[PDB]
Amino acid sequence: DINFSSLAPRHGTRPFMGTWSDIGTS
Amino acid sequence: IPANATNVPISIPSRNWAAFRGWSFTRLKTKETPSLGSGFDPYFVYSGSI
Amino acid sequence: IPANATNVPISIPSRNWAAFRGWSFTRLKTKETPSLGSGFDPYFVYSGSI
Amino acid sequence: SAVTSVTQKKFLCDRVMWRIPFSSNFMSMGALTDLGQNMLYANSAHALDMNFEVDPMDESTLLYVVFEVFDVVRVHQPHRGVIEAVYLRTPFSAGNATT
Amino acid sequence: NFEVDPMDESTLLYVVFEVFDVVRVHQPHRGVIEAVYLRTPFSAGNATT
Amino acid sequence: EINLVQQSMPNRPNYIGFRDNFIGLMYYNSTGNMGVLAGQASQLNAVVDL
Amino acid sequence: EINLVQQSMPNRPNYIGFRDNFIGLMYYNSTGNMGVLAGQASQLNAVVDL
Repeated sequence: DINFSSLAPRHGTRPFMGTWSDIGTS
Repeated sequence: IPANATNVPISIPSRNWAAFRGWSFTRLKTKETPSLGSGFDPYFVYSGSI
Repeated sequence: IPANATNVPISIPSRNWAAFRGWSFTRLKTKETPSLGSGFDPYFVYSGSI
Repeated sequence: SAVTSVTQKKFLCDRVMWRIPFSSNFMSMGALTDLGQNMLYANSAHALDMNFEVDPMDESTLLYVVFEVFDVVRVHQPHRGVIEAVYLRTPFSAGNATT
Repeated sequence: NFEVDPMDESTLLYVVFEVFDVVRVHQPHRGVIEAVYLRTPFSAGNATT
Repeated sequence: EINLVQQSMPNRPNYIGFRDNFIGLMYYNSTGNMGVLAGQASQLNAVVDL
Repeated sequence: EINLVQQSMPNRPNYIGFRDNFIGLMYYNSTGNMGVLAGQASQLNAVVDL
């Protein structure tokens, strides 16, 4: 906005069966 | 800004102003501002907070 | 070329060499050549022919 | 035995730079303002100026004006041990690199 | 690889790789000028600052 | 006998030490003192400071 | 009496003039100092210096 900071192509995700981080790309 | 000046002249050429955002401004002191035009200034005699 | 070096290897990564023409080469002196790409070279203390 | 007296009143700001947006509403609605997109539409090249009134200083002083632009590097490596970066700044340039 | 005489002074090797530096300059309309620039085997743009 | 009467007061405090985040300990924005990040064997500079 | 036998010899010639064809009087091939030839309404250079 007033000073730049717009970035990020990210959301984050954790597959089910617990929270199990990394899906390793789909 | 000369010492005791109450007006500052600004000159900007004819330019396209596409994707221009605001303006920001502040006032400094000459002795507290080093010149970065060269890598050594023999006239920078200030070691305080710049 | 370091002082008194007898060989200087050149490496270049893979490149498409479409529309290339001959190499040309010559030897200069470090003190007699100013740095290019940067305005003002402070270490250039020579004024003879460049 | 209080004497007759008049108010003096003032403010301070420290660590602040004044901000005048370039918006019709004077407020952000995105980093690329709506008046940066109306000079895309048409431009004849306009020339800017300002005046400023600054209080007297016995000391020599400077004015520092920042003109808020976009400075964006796009940077890419196409092959091993190769880096290439294009540098694009928008309304100002002043002999901007790699244009 | 190159081989040269020793010299007490530090020296540089200046190699001109010959290419095509070629520009095409168009004016479509009044007060409009633009160009597309191409360098062939060495990179055509972005490149060195 | 009159140098019995003297006075002494402290010297002014002066704290010296490095800048806010090591401000101006690397040349930034100074031409002829520019940084370089380039391929080793491709030598395409990719730092430009204005 | 022994400064009667001082001897002198000319200072070396040293011709200073401007460069060969005004070499290095303008910035060429230097980013951050490069020229502009651009329509005054679009700000797109037709100058690319590397």
